Amino acid sequence: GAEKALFRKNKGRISRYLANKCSMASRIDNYSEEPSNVFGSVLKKQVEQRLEFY
Amino acid sequence: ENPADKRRRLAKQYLENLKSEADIIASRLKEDVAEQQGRVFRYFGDKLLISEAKQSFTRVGENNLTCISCFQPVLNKYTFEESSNGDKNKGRLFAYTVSKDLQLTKYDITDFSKRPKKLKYAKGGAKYIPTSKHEYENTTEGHYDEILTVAASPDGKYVVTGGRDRKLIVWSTESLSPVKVIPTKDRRGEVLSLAFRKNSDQLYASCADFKIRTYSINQFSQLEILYGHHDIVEDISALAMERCVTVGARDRTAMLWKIPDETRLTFRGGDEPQKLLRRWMLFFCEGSIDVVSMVDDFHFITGSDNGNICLWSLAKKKPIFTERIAHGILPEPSFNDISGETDEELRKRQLQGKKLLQPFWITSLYAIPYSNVFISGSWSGSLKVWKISDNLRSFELLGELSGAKGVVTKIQVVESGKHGKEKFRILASIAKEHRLGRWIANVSGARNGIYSAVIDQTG
Amino acid sequence: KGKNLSFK
Amino acid sequence: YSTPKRPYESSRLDAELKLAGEFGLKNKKEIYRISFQLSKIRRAARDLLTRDEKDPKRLFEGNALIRRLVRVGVLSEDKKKLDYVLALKVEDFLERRLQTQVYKLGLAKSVHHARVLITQRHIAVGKQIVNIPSFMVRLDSEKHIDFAPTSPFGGARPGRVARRNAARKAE
Amino acid sequence: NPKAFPLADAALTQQILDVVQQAANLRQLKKGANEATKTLNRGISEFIIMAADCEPIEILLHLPLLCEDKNVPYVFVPSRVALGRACGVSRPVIAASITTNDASAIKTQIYAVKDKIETLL
Amino acid sequence: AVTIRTRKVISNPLLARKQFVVDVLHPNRANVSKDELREKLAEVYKAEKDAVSVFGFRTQFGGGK
RNA sequence: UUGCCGUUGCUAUGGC
Repeated sequence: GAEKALFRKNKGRISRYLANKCSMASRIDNYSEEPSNVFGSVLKKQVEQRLEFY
Repeated sequence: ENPADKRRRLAKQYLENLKSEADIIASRLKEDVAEQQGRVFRYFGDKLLISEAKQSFTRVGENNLTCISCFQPVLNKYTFEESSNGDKNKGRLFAYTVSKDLQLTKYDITDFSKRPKKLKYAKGGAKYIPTSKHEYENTTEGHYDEILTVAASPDGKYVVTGGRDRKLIVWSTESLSPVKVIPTKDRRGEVLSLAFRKNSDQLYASCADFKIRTYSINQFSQLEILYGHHDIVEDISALAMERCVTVGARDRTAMLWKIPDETRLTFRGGDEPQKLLRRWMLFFCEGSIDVVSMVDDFHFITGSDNGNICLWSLAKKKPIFTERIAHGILPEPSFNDISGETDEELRKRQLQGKKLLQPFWITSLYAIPYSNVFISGSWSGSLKVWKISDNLRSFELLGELSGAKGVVTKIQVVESGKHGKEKFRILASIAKEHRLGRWIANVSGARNGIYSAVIDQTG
Repeated sequence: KGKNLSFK
Repeated sequence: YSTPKRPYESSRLDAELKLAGEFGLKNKKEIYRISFQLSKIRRAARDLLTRDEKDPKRLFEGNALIRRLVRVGVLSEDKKKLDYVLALKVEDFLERRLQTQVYKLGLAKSVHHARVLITQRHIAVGKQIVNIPSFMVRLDSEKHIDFAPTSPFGGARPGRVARRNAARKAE
Repeated sequence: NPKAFPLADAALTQQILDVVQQAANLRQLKKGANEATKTLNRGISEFIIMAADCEPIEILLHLPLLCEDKNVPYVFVPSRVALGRACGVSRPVIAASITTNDASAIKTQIYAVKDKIETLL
Repeated sequence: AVTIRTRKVISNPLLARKQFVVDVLHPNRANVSKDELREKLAEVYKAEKDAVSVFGFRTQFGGGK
């Protein structure tokens, strides 16, 4: 997503951090027959805490 | 006023005290030197009252309290002088603690009815980082990396600390002023456990470079390096003799070192479930031996990462008795967190029934010298007190203390009172994370503090 | 059994 | 050692070239020595196989030989039979040398660097400094290879060149 | 049936982890799912070890699809906290990879365990 | 620091002495002069220096003992 | 009794 800046120095760090979590979210969606949104929310709140920290 | 007279005066006075307390006089005098004969002579397991123990938890600011060492003065029969360093320190009990925050703290625990009361502290930091980067130049006064262990000298004059900085700093007990710094002089020589030879100034240090280093604190000099473990030497123990024992962690081997004879005895668990299940006709294989404490000059106990508390004898290479899953099994992972699938039954399957369950590790294990009682620690939330049988062929669960919550990094026991009636105080360091690393998932309700428990004997 | 010492 | 039957076969010359190249051997005498030991071991194993199974001498000597080879490390624990002793090669012995082990453990960046380290008294097996590249490391001694306490790479003071350069720089 | 499959027994898991700790000392161990994904892509992986108690497991289930397609053995160990301790790092590790090197000092042990995983699969 | 350990102690009253094997561990030091060893053994066994005799000393290869 | 923040007392324990 670096051609359309989908995820966008401290600005870059959050972009990279969001990329890892985004990759984690896709794995849960793809290999679950009936994916739920419970893990996606906690994943997002984890990014929010990182967002506040920087 | 000849010196022979002085000993005679003290000797006569000491007998006068024993007569006042009271065959019996003859019996006690043998017990005074029973320590020299390396055999268990303190059979007070039955007399303990675990249920009535007064338990308390004292919080501490330092994060991840890593180790605790207790100093108890002992009246020396040879000279009838107390082990206390100076006149001011008569009958005073001290406890020293170290934490991953690079802080060493001393406490006073003389009053069993009262909580530990901080006296003095010294803290390190980045100020002490060595610029030279050569191992022999790692001689800075303060610590700059996690302190992992601490021990208080039997003479009460020094307390020595070491950690991942690959240094062995010895402090003055009165002021916590560093007086000497001994580099381990190895790239990976991280100190992991310290033990003094009882009633002596010799120190044995276990390093992560697979070697045990020995020191003489009075001369501030290294003596010997011992070799032979197949993995890191995580823990070490010692008693009146020079027979220190060690456990090599993943190598799954406990070694006793006869320093004079320059020989070692190798002990290996060698237990396999298929036979244990066949003999029965959940068993987990041991992964490491992490803790050790010598009950006796001819016996010691070890605690592994599969919840096994083993009793050993010098004569036999295999364990004489084993207590599998001593602390129980860990709680199952939650089914709402195991999988992201919506249907509950789908998530329950990912638990795979009971195959994912694992046992508690024996994070701490301490045995009172020359006694039939030892204490085992983990993060199950309770300290278990055990009793070794009279024949020293098996042990049973005496009782439990539920006050401690968190990872029990280290246990200690200190005693007070006359010979007949004696109160034992159990001090255990509690931390939110394991001393070596941060592997363990956070335990609900865990807190950084010094767990304390006073137990009284009656009969 | 022998005896043990360290000096200097 | 004992000289080979026809030293000048081209295939033999290329085999010696490859062995010396991979294990950094100084001359062919080392290869001949290892081949001589291997030949003795395999001849003994052959004569043991010739005898009938359950023969007391076969049982005793074969068990002793396989135990020896397992201790030295050449023979795997799951191949404890004389037939697999017949299947040994010179490479198996060459790998057990201290030079190759020092190279493999990561202490040296190349076999020749390992040899230079060994003959300069930098490598210790347990407590004892070893300066003999042809030292054969057993299983237990496989791990105990480390830099010696006296070595400047082992935690002693820097070598003569290092402290001399420091002295000139300070002046 | 379960997504985390096959799961090594107690006897095998100690053997696997013992290989893991030696690979760590010899700089032949890659730690973490992201690293293990790269090694499979480059074709330098001997076999993959995975944690069956990962929360959730699904964040490491892309490896079996990669592992099988390249015909690389894979196995699940019950504990991630224990696996992290073996790896030599101070945090739990859910997935690890053993890099390929025929000149490694621990070649025989890696091949011994690799055979067991193949039979176990 | 340097350590002296005695082993294989045999009391020989016929010659009126005690004979033993002496092991000297001397990290970071060439070796121990026989006179110094005599002084240390003498005080350890509580006898005059004149009554102590040591011989047959070989430093182990690599040093330190 | 705590580095910070609470609750509970005139002391004890919840979170980071």
